[PDB]
Amino acid sequence: ARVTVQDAVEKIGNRFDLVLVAARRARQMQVGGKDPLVPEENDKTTVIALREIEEGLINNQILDVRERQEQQEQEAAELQAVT
Amino acid sequence: DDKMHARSTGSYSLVTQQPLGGKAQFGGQRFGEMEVWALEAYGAAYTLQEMLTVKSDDVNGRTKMYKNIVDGNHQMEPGMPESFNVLLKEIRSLGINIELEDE
Amino acid sequence: EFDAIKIALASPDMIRSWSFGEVKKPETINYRTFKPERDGLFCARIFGPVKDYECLCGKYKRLKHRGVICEKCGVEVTQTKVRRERMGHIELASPTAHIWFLKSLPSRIGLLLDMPLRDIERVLYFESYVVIEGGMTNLERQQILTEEQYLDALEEFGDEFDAKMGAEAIQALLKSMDLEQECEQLREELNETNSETKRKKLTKRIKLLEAFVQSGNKPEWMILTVLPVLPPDLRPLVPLDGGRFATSDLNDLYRRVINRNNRLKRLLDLAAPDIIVRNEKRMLQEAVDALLDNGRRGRAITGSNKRPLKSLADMIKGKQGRFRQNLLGKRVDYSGRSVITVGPYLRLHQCGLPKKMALELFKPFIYGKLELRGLATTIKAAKKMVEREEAVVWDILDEVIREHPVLLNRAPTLHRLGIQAFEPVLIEGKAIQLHPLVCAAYNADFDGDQMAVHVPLTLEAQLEARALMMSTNNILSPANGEPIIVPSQDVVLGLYYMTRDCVNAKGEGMVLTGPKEAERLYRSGLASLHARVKVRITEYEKDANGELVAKTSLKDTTVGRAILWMIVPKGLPYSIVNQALGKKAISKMLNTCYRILGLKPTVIFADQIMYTGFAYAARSGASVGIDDMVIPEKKHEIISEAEAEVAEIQEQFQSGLVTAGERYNKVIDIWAAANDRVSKAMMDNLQTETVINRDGQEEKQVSFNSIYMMADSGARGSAAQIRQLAGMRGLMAKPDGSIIETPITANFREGLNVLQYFISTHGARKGLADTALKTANSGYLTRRLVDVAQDLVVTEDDCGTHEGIMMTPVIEGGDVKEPLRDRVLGRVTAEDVLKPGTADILVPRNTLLHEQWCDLLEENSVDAVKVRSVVSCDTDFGVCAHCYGRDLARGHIINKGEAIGVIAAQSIGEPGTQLTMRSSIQVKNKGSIKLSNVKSVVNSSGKLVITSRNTELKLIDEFGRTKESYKVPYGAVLAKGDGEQVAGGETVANWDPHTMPVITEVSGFVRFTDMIDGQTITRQTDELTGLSSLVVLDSAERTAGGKDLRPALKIVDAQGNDVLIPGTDMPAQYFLPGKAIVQLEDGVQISSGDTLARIPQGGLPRVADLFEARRPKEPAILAEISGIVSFGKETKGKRRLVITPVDGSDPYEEMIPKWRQLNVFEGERVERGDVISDGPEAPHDILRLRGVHAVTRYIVNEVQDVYRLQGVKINDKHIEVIVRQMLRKATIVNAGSSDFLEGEQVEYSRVKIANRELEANGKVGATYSRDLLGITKASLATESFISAASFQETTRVLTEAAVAGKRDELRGLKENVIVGRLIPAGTGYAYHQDRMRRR
DNA sequence: TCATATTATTACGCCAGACAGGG
DNA sequence: CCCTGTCTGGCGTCCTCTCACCTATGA
RNA sequence: UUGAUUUGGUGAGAGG
Ligand SMILES: [Mg+2]
Ligand SMILES: [Zn+2]
Ligand SMILES: [Zn+2]
Repeated sequence: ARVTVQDAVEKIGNRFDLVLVAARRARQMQVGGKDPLVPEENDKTTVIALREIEEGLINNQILDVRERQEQQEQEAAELQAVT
Repeated sequence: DDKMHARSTGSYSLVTQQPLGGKAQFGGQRFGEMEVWALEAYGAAYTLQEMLTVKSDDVNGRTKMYKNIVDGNHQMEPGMPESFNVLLKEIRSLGINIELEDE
Repeated sequence: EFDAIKIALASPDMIRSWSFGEVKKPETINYRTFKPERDGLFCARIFGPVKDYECLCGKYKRLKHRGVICEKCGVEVTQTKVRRERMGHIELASPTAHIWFLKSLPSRIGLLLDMPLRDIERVLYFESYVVIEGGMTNLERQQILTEEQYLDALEEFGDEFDAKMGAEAIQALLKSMDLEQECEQLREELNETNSETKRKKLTKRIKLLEAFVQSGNKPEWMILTVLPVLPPDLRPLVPLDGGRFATSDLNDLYRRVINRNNRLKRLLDLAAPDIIVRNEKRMLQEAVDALLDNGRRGRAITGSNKRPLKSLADMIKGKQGRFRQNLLGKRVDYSGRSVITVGPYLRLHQCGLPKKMALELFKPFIYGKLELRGLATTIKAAKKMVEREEAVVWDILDEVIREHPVLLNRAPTLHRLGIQAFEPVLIEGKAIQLHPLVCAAYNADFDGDQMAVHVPLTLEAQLEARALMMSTNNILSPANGEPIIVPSQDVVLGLYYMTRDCVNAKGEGMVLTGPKEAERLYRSGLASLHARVKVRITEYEKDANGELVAKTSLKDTTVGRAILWMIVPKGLPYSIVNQALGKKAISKMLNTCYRILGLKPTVIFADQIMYTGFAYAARSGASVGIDDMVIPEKKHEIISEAEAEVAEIQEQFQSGLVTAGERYNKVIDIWAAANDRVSKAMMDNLQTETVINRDGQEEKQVSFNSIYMMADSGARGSAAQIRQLAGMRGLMAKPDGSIIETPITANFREGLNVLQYFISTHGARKGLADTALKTANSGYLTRRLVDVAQDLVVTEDDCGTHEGIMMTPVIEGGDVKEPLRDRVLGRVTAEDVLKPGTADILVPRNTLLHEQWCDLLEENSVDAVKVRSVVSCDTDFGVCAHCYGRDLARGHIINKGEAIGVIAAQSIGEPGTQLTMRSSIQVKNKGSIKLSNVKSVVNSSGKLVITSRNTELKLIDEFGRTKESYKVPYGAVLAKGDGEQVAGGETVANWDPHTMPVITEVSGFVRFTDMIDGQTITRQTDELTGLSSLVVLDSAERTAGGKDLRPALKIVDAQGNDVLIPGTDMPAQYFLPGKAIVQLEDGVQISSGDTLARIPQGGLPRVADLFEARRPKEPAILAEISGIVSFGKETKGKRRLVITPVDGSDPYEEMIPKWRQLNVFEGERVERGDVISDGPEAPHDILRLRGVHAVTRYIVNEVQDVYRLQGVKINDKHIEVIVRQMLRKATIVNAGSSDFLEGEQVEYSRVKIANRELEANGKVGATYSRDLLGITKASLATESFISAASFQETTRVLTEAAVAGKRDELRGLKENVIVGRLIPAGTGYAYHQDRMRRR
């Protein structure tokens, strides 16, 4: 559940970047393909995003690392499927 | 139950692309000037962007948004408000050459 | 997608390139059928087909050939919205000059062709002729010609001679006007003249002459040749309910211009005579000028009935144009509105929202959910399901609500706490249930209020509603540090009745093993809620580094304090509940909980406070009766003693012993004294009326009277209201402004009779009229403030400076009003504060001063802190993060991005409603004396008299801080001296303001220099005393033969030689001013401190006159340069004053209006920032004389005095940043090696980055001068014309921007609210960082 | 029905900004 | 020629709800 | 491809 986002503001200390990081993550869960890193208590993708932020496993650096890993996986998939 | 009113989507005016006003006309709430200043006072840049582009005026934005909501994709494709292009044609209909510059 | 918006003039080639066809015929439509007109205003070929992909007449009724245009239709083939973007053009037969460039004040064609507006209009309305390159005749180029002047010239210069009229002639003049040539001439003219007026008249003409050459704007583009017509879709022709078409006003305007243009083409075909085509072209000129901006010419045209019809400029300007009505504020889908109600079961992050509104606002989410499950197929099926409202869509609705916030909004939103985001809880009902604490943020009572709900659609908006705008996140008001979720009215009564005590109850003095059995003894019926009792409580004090240490003890407390201790979180000490808990105490309870335990315990503890307050206020049964308002038994004898006193005064009035004004003053004084005595009688009779015994004799206590707990708790009520319900209700005042001598001796529990209620209605009708007219000025003040701010975004982290204003505590002359901890709380210091002992680094030089630092400042008794202010910030285009300060609603520093101009403007203008609209020095405390700005001398008796007017008398305590301050005049009798210790209440100063002392420095004999009785001075021997005095005349009463004679007194020795000033070689002569009377006559030896002559003599519009920076009517005059001073010419309009500096150059002077009582003598040396007369002082003089920090201290003190007189807490950051936005423009003094001009006004960030990129080179920079513009002149003088056009007058700003060819690099908040994109402040600051990086 | 085209009331209160007048 | 009355323009609060009323002419 | 007119504008009154 969710009442305040205060710990998520503590771990991403800008309070304006929290919205952007959790929005990037909640778009990775909504359309999205991806599955959450945290157990869901029938919370929506907003609260699951912020709840991932509070326990310190999603920030901007982890999302860019995962997207570089997916870009390398697509690169290796294209190279190993064609050649 | 003469004051309770709500609007998701219905009819709008002619000149402008924004929703009509009132209850007898099935219309939405005027999100006035001081509410825009109150959203600027927070960091509500995306809430204000859908509050004046998708929810109100931009016709391509609101049809894409209705289809995006009912697909299950909360995402806005904003574009430019229609009443600002109405402003451009009313200013341009003077002897004034107002434009929109480089990419 | 696109950068800046460019505005320029419209060439006739550009207007033909916009166009799609010439609009000929004025015929609108057929009107008997449905078809339009071919080819009239609403054409087919010129614009497009009414129907989508259809020839209106007949061909193409499918989707194959989109474009073909047959001869039978003369129609394009595209979309229904294609006509909204397409515009037509009217080939104006006769040229017509634009009204926006002919009447803009100043006119664009008025200061360009060097011709007066009057003469320009004469020729323009076919009433005067104008010459154009005549030839070899005796006539100028600008000189005009009349009928008689032309007739004679016609017969004279019949050959080479040109003299046309109207726009045609004007056009030629502009067309044949070598811009470049004029530049040099004008520039050379400005450098070959000294005329002040001319200089300004030449610099304003050359500025608009070189600006036209810088852009691609031609001089012949001012006159309209190819008038453009607005798209039909934008001038819609819809019928109302009936059979007629309600036509717009622009169709009347365009149809008249086309009717007249067709008539003028036909008359130029037929070769009508001169006067016919002059009237025809003049009617076309007036028709075009009425179309563009109606009513700027003489009385505006009208269709139905006498009301004028609305033109294009009236579609732009005004409160109902496009900016203020459709681009800044829009009507909004997914929105709702209903009446609010309480619902106190809520947690403060959630609100109640009805099921009917919830099913209407969330129709697309329900459609998406229904389509996901598989219950239905097509969208229609889902719309039938929710139109029928079956049994399965309510589970769908509870599954779309759950974690989806909504924006509740009360309709007059003044500050940012009036839009807050909640989570819905569904309500059987039709009323929004709103959590009560949150009401004190919205200013929402429940007397019929309404609120709007808005739905954040996208995912970033749901996250902004949860992470920025959630109601748990707004628990501190952004104007200050005070909590805004303070418990308002019922809950403080429940607490004040709960945590209190009485001297005997059930369970007096029994001992309890915990708070749990305290509540168990209250519930079972064995003790009372207020019964004093030793309990054993375990308070957790967190004295280690983040570790909570338990200490358990026995507190002598009550039952209610233990029950309320069951709700307090762990870290707070027990002494927060040990007192009686009014409203100030519960506010600081929540404030100490927020400062210690953070946010989440403070949210859950605010809810538990509200729940236990409501529950024990329900258990209290705290009614109000008729017996609760206890009448004083002493009230009638007080009224009879006052009646005996007014009887004595009127018996003196019958015998004429006293005057009438002294009678009125004595009656108002005794009724004020009797009113205070009646209030003290009732206040004793209420505050300690209960007297109950305990085990023996009686003992008194504070009362449990109901109206007294409603007053003492601070729930609702004060001293004045409870005074008017029991004691007499004062002396009400008539609308003349003066008070009424017969008061209203009857309260409300006794009956008012008729006259007393009528006087009461005077006093209350004035208050209702004041609020209902005050609110307009309060709202317009908030508008001007958020449009001068509008741009200022926290955009750095350190500006890298060492300058900042000097925060001292403010002291008016009473006790120290606002302590230093209120002013330097959460503001980052400029240099490191020295500890008051000696040279210690107490705090470092860039530390935020939160509460722990401010307590270590209060322990050391720190004098004053040099702290960083927003007006000293060195950041170009924004404010750095340290020079702002603390976040104010967040504990930390301001984040990179958060818009501080808008929250500051709202925080100053939001208390605009609460504000109103319409001898010697006696010390109070006991301390040490200190003097500043002092040059003094010891008199003969010993009292240190002062030879300086501007001396500040401070009372410093034994610790080092400054506790008192006063202003002591020139020549006062100080009972004390420098550095001395006094007693509390001892008089330390004395003077006579009705007698300006002309006291000396040295001793000697007195001579009358230039003092001749008969012309200079006069003989007026005193009547009632006999001790005469030679009365000095002024320079106006004596005649012109002796007016040049200046009477004076110069002190000599026993021989006659001039005793010199100690330090110089100049004698001490004192020139006597006008209206003086000589006290000490000739031959009398003098000393210091003895006179040489007798010289006899605000609420809200104050806030407006400080921010708008008006001048007062009689300003205090100052000196622009230091040095010696003297007088001048005898009364030619004014009386001169010449200042010659000691080392600096002489030629500055000023002609003082001689109606002022001056301060300076002839032998006085002045300084910049030193006063010459007295009264109010304009801020421009502060800015150009003392400094920037002086004017920002002046505005923040002169407006915190209004906000403190009315009792509103606002931090000074907001006034410092609106002061920054006032003085943002500057003027050049020395142009230097840059590209500027001499007296050009340029904005400060521009000139600073210019000479900072030139000074980093070898070249030395440009030296500016700052100027203070008032807020509406400063927001209309911006480098962004949309920012200055969404605000006041759009005509002036759009013509200035058009003829300058101005460009709007958007870069602010309101340009991006207009153009429809992300704000460059909040969440969008990362987006604008990205876009500014990727260029 | 289908072109023809504009006249006999006053009663705000500052507050800047530009303009002819005169010592 | 620098003060100066005098005249002309340009402001004047947001949100909402109910009702009625809408150019004359004319061979 | 499955449907339609107030906003426009005035005046008066009301709510917070
Ligand atoms: Mg109310
Ligand atoms: Zn066709
Ligand atoms: Zn700074």
